[PDB]
Amino acid sequence: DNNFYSVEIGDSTFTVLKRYQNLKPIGSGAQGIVCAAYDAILERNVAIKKLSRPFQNQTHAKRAYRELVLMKCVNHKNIIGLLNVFTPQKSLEEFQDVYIVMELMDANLCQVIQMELDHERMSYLLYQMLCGIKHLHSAGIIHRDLKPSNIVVKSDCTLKILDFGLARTAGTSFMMTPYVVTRYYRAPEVILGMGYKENVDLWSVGCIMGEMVCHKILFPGRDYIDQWNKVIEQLGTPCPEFMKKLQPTVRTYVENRPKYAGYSFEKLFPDVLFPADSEHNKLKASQARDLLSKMLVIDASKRISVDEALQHPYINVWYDPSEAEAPPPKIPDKQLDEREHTIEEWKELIYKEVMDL
Amino acid sequence: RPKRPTTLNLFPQVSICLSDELP
Ligand SMILES: Nc1ncnc2c1ncn2[C@@H]1O[C@H](COP(=O)(O)OP(=O)(O)NP(=O)(O)O)[C@@H](O)[C@H]1O
Repeated sequence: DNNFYSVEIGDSTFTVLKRYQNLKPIGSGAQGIVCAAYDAILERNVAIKKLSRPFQNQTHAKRAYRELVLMKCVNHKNIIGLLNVFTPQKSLEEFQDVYIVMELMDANLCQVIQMELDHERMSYLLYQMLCGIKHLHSAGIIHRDLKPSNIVVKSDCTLKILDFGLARTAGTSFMMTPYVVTRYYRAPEVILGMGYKENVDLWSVGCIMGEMVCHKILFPGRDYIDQWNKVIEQLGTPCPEFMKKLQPTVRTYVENRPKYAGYSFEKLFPDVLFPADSEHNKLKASQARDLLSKMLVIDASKRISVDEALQHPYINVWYDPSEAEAPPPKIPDKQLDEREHTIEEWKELIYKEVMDL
Repeated sequence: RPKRPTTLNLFPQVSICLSDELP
C-alpha cells in the first residue's frame, strides 16, 4: 500500500518513491543535502534534492517557490533538466517536504577550478555557461546567484546551470537581492544596493572565468565592505559619473575610500597563468584577457552583455544558433517578485505547484 | 573550425544584504 521507503542520510531522512534505489550523498548547500540515486523505471542515475518544511518562514518559502516554478519552465541543454517532483505526505495538512528529481551531473565547478584548463576547454565551458544564461535572459529571468557551486559538469565536458532559488522575473521595480552565504560573485550594483539589469550575471561569469585562470577567488570578502575594497584595489576606484548613481550615505563612504588606481589586465592575468598559446588565431591568451577586461567592469552600463559576450572571438568559435538562439522558457502567469504571503499561504502555493505540474 | 572537446578530467593527476547595513 505504501509507495515510499525512508532512507537515512546522516541527519536528514529521505522518504522517496520505491523507484529510486541506492541513495548516496553527492553535495549540499543552504537548502540541505543532495543525493544521487538509481531510478529503476528510467534505468539511469538521477539527483534528488530535498526541501524540508520550506513554507516554515518567508525567505525559505520564496526560495522554494522560485525553484519549483522555474525548474518547470526551463528547457535547454545547459540548464539542469527537471525529471520529477513529489512529496510523501498525502494531504495539505500533513504536507512537510518537497523532493526535486533532476538529471545527474558528475561534479560541480569547484573541482575544475583548481586544475589547469587549455584554451579549447576553457572557452567551450564558458560558451555553454553563457548559452545557459542567455536562455534564462531570453524570458527575463535573472539568476542573481551564479557561482562555481551552482554550475555542474560531466566528464564528457558538458556543463549545466542549477539553483534558481534566487532567480528573479522581469520587471521595472527594484528588488533587493536575498541574503546568501557565498557573496564573492555579486556585482557592484548588488553590493552597493543599486538597481540592476541582467548583466549582473555577466559580472559573475567574469569572476568564474578569472578563477578558472587564477585558480583563486578574485574578490574574497568576509564582509561587504571587505569585498568592495578587494574590487577597487584590483580594478580601481570607479569614475565620478558612476559615483552620482549612489544614494548619499553609500555615496559618502565610497568617495571617502582611498583612491586606488587598479592594475592592468596583463598585470592581473599574465601569460604564465594561461596555457601554451594555441595556433588558432582566436584562442589566444590575449583574447581571454580582453574578454575578462569587458566582463570585470565595475559600471554595468559599460559592461558587456551576454549576447555581445557570445559574439566575442574567444567564445565565438563554438557558435551554433541551435544553442545560442534557442526557444525561450515559457514563464507562466506567476510573479516571482519578492512579495510576502504568510506561512499558511506559502504552504498552499508550494503544495499546488508540487501537485499540478 | 576546431572540434569541440569531448573529454574533461574531474580529478587531478599533477544578516547583511548590502554595504549599507554595516555603516
Ligand atoms: N542535478 C545535480 N547533479 C549533480 N550535482 C548536483 C545536482 N544538484 C545539486 N548538486 C550538487 O549539490 C550542490 C548543491 O546544489 P544546489 O542546492 O542546487 O545549489 P547551491 O546554491 O550551491 N546550494 P542550495 O542552497 O541547496 O540550492 C551543488 O553544488 C552540486 O555539487
